[PDB]
Amino acid sequence: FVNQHLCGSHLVEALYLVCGERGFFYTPKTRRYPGDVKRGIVEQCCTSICSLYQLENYCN
Repeated sequence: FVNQHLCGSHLVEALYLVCGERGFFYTPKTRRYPGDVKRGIVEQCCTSICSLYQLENYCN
């Protein structure tokens, strides 16, 4: 039984496994340019373990 922070390659793998259905758009705030080597969502789980309930909210 292990529980690493949802980040890096594991985070993307976790999103597809947690969302299950393949019809979710996963559209975030975008903030004009959604790049510039930054995300915010990853940092939140990188520093602390994110709860399953919050991941479900992002997967609308």
